[PDB]
Parts: sequence; structure tokens; C-alpha cells
Amino acid sequence: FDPGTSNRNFRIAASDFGQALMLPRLYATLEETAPQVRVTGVNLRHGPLVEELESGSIDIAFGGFPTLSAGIKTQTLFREEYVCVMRQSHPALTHGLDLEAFRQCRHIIVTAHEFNHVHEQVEARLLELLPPESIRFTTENFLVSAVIAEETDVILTIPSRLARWFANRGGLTIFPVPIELPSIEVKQYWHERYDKDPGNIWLRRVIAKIGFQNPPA
Amino acid sequence: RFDPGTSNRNFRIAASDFGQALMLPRLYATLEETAPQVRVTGVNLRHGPLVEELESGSIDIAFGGFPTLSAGIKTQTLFREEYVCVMRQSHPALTHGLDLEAFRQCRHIIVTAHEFNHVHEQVEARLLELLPPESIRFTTENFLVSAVIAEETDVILTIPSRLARWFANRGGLTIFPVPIELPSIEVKQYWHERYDKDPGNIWLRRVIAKIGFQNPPA
Ligand SMILES: Oc1c(Cl)c(Cl)c(Cl)c(Cl)c1Cl
Ligand SMILES: Oc1c(Cl)c(Cl)c(Cl)c(Cl)c1Cl
Ligand SMILES: Oc1c(Cl)c(Cl)c(Cl)c(Cl)c1Cl
Ligand SMILES: Oc1c(Cl)c(Cl)c(Cl)c(Cl)c1Cl
Repeated sequence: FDPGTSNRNFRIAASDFGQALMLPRLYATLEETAPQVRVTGVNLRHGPLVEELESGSIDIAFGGFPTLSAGIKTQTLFREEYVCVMRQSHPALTHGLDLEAFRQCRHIIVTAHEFNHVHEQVEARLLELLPPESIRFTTENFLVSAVIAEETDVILTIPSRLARWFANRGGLTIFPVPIELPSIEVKQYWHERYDKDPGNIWLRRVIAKIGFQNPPA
Repeated sequence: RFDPGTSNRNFRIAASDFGQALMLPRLYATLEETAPQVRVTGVNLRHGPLVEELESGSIDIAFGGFPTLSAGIKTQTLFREEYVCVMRQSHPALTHGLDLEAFRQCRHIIVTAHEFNHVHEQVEARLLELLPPESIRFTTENFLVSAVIAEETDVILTIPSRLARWFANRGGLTIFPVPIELPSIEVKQYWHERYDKDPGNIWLRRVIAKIGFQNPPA
């Protein structure tokens, strides 16, 4: 495998948020050292992710997938914490987001249990403490939810990197979540069968060298 | 029977990540004012026959362009869209003239749609035909993913003008015409015959049909 001449199309499975995080951080390496290598972001499916890595239909999975292990290698890239966002024109802005006021707001929830990524743990914690009538919107897409929160008076609970990126570019303001929530471990995953594949090795090597708390190159 | 004022029905709308972002903000006011506990769920498109999703009731309404949706399906046309191109303002090609050949030599991010059978597939096919394979750097199935990648890198993105405008308002992406002639798009709502007389379904359809899609959210 030669980056300088390869025209391989690498497929990375990740949430819309993960895709947006990853691809721009690969762009430098591509232009400088692998001008004909394509990167394709692929949405998470309802099916078994490991059976996608094995067939080689996906090269790499990026995110947090607790059901992955059997026949699957892993490397931990970083950890995330959650926060809430609301637009600056939201009535809750004045007095803040104590749990009681949190419950009286309207919410957009990102749903994940169908896709089996780590966000499902947050999804469950929110659903247990929130009156059913306070959930106005649901979506499977992080970016959909962020832009909806930008346009409407709904509270969104999300990974801190996603919140910061939108807050710095729009009317969203960041609040702690008045609910206990786990830390998140973000990893990259690949099947044993390709643990030795020169192309795979190269990509995951490049991914391991990315800085995930500074901007893209 | 369905009363929006008291219902706690969760409606499921199948749409691209872009249709979801267009639709849900424009339903918000109606829900708050006339159906405070009605929930709306944006559902991603899938490989499978969307018509079966509509048939079994797992989906209430499909929003977008779905040319394959025909038999046993009812439709209402909501608006027409046209394509444009975007690239970030710190992109070097944002000085010289961008005709066809300069378009073909730029780097591109493509939104792939054929696997999901929506109308964007027509544009995707024209792009794959037009462009040198080596000019295509990034592929994704999400419109919003491709828009933010284009804000952060020097790739060209060919997309619906509504989506280009929304992002352009942020100042990163600049709009210019696509240097080829692309099909005009008819955007519609679809529902299955089986639920044509279902009062909840009827209500959502009527609400969607009243939406002002040239204006911002109420
Ligand atoms: O897909 C995800 C990615 Cl990439 C990150 Cl970084 C986080 Cl924090 C979460 Cl929650 C998901 Cl689902
Ligand atoms: O770092 C990010 C980048 Cl590069 C993009 Cl494009 C987006 Cl959308 C987000 Cl959310 C983050 Cl955190
Ligand atoms: O899903 C779509 C929607 Cl809602 C619109 Cl408006 C357009 Cl123009 C296209 Cl191409 C798609 Cl795929
Ligand atoms: O009209 C739009 C609205 Cl309300 C949102 Cl939130 C987004 Cl992301 C886009 Cl693209 C459009 Cl066109």
C-alpha cells in the first residue's frame, strides 16, 4: 500500500457527528500524502456492526460501541462529557437550568439505542427523569438536533465538543446538565481479519495521530 | 380519533438529514400552540423499500423526493428546489472564474443518495459522470455532514439552494452557480393509502401543506 499513489476508498462508520469530527482532520494527510485516497463516511445501521467490519464493507468504526469486542480490536482516542445547549433567545436563559426548570422546558432528544452506540446511555438517563410531554422532537442525527436547537426553543443534551463547535458559531449557549451522566470513551474499532492489512494499518495510524482538542489542519 | 390539543401521539417522518432540519423547526410553532404534547420524530432514510415502512405504519409521512414511491402511495407536492455550489471563503479558487473545467479540477465532497433512493441521486449521477474520479475526496450520505466539512476544508459541495443559503448566512461558505444544467427538484410529502383517512395523519399532512417553506420557522 502506497499512500502517494493509492486510489483506495476507505469507509468509516460513524455517527453524523463522528463523520464531521473525523473527515476534516484527515484532509491534510490526504492532500499532502495520499492525493487519490477517498474517505467515505458511513451512517450507523440497526444491524450488527461487527459483521460489517468483518466483510470489509467498513474499514474502521469510530465512536463508542460497547457491544464490540468479539473478533474486534480497539484503540481509545479520547473521552467526552455532556452538556446542554439552548439558544440565547430561550426564556430559560435568565434563571438557568436547575433540574426542575429543565423538566418544564421542551426537549429534542438524539436517539441511539437502535444504532447501539454509547449515546444510548445518555438517552436512557434523560428519558427516566423527563416527563414524556417535555420531549418535543426526536432524531437520530446529532447535527440535525443542533440546528433544530438553533432555530427553536428546545433544550439539547450533547457531547461537549459538538456543543462548543456550534456555540462558537451560533446563538447556542452552554449549560451543565442537571442530571448525572457517564463519561464517554471514544475509540476506533477494526476487525482482526484486517489487523495486518497495510491499508487499514496506515489509516488507523493516521487517526491515532490526530489531535482531537485542536482544530483541523 | 385525534385531537391535537390533547394527543400525545409521536409522529414519525422519514426524511434526509436535510429534510428533517427543514421540516421540524417549521412544525415547532404549530405544536407549541395547538398540540403541546404531540411528538415529532425525524427518521433517517434506509436501503429498504420506503413504501413498506409507509404501509405498515412504522412511518407516517415521507418528506422529500422519492421517485420510486408510486403504487399504493399518495403524494402532495410542496415546492421546487434548484441546485447551487458552495465552497468556503478561504478557498483559493474563490478568486478566478469557476467554469466547467475549473470545477472538474477542484476537490469535491459528494452526498451519496442512490443507496437510499432519493431524488438527490440524479445529481449524484451527473457528478460521478462529470468529474475525474481523483477530484472526489470525500463521500457522505448526510447533507449537514457535507456542509460542515466544506466549511472546514477546501472541497466543493453541490447541494439544494435552501441548504446553501442557511449555511451561507454563517459566512464561511460562498455560493456560486453550478456550471452545468441540473434537474429542477420537486419536493413532496408522501403517505400510504391505508392511512389516507386516519385523522392524525390527515392532520399532520394539512399542517405540512400549510407550511411556508420560502420563509423561516414561525
Ligand atoms: O458517534 C459519537 C461520537 Cl464520534 C462521539 Cl465523539 C460521541 Cl461523544 C458520541 Cl456520544 C457519539 Cl454517539
Ligand atoms: O471539530 C468539529 C468539526 Cl471539524 C466539525 Cl466540521 C463539526 Cl460539525 C464539529 Cl461538531 C466539530 Cl466538534
Ligand atoms: O431530502 C431532500 C429534500 Cl427535503 C430536499 Cl428539499 C431536496 Cl431539494 C433534496 Cl435533493 C433532498 Cl434529497
Ligand atoms: O430552513 C432551514 C433550517 Cl430551519 C435549518 Cl435548521 C437548516 Cl440546518 C437548514 Cl439547511 C434550512 Cl434550509
